[PDB]
Amino acid sequence: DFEEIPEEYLQ
Amino acid sequence: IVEGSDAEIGMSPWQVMLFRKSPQELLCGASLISDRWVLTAAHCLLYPPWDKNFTENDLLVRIGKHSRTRYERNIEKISMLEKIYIHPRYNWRENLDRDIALMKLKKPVAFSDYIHPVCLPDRETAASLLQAGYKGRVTGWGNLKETWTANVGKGQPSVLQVVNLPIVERPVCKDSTRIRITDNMFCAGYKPDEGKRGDACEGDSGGPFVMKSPFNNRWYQMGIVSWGEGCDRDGKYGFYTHVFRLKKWIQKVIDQFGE
Amino acid sequence: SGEADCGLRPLFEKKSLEDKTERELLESYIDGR
Ligand SMILES: COC(=O)[C@H](Cc1ccccc1)NC(=O)[C@@H](NC(=O)[C@H](Cc1ccccc1)NC(=O)CCCNC(=N)N)[C@H](C)O
Repeated sequence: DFEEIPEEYLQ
Repeated sequence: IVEGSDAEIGMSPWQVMLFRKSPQELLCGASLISDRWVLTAAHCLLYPPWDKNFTENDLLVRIGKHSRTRYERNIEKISMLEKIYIHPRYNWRENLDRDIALMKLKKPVAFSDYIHPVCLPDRETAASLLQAGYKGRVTGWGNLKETWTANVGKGQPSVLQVVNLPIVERPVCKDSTRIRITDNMFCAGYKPDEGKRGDACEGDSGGPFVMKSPFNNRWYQMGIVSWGEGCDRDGKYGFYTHVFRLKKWIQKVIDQFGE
Repeated sequence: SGEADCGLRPLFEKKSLEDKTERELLESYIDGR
């Protein structure tokens, strides 16, 4: 898969 | 990108990445054309026969990438969408005619050695460059081979793939397909006499197809990655949305709207 | 379209450098010579 990304990028 | 080659750092600072939040996945390509405007095929966002009808709060645009999977921190930049503008006459039922879409970033993107906009052509650049035989360049993170039951290796790019493909003459495109061609869509790829190979492929949709102008040392987006039958198959070519033709729309949407 | 210097890459055009395949493109326009 893909490397998790900064949660903030889901607002 | 079938039989392509790995890009290089900053070789296409305009290639954007349509990233789906949940599931987390690669949707398609795109193009930074302005600091706050991205470009894409219409089918990455709309496709009734497959249930695609994404809304802005369902996507992410990753710019500065190079790595399909990593999360290049302090290099790439992730942006959220404000609106999705698709061409009103987008025809999904038979041939994805007018396969183009404009995305508007909730906020602007800053430029760096890896995030730079691509230019949209004019009639004169179109006239000089858009000619059968000339070569444009396609870059993207989609498939390396056409889904074949018998192919070994579960492959898809490590990093951003790049390939150069020649423009073919409209009659040749038309006699190769049984799909109804259209003024808003051209084709590229080697012909059976050249023997060579290469192509765009599944996952590559929405990607730029640029050309560099020798009269000004400038990169120009001549097309958008769109459709084809199979990937890299004999006597077959790939089709790109003629960006210049639909160019009136683009600017109609851009000028006094999302500014 | 806030661009001003579109199509110009910072790591090549702007620093006068070429890439592994540019000249292929630039030679397709019938010829390099
Ligand atoms: C044998 O080929 C086929 O049956 C159909 C022909 C078709 C084309 C346009 C519209 C309807 C049907 N081809 C595909 O579905 C091909 N898909 C595609 O070409 C999809 C667009 C698409 C999405 C959904 C549905 C249809 C078409 N786009 C892409 O793969 C983008 C890169 C260009 N493709 C390429 N060189 N093969 C696949 C790679 O073979």
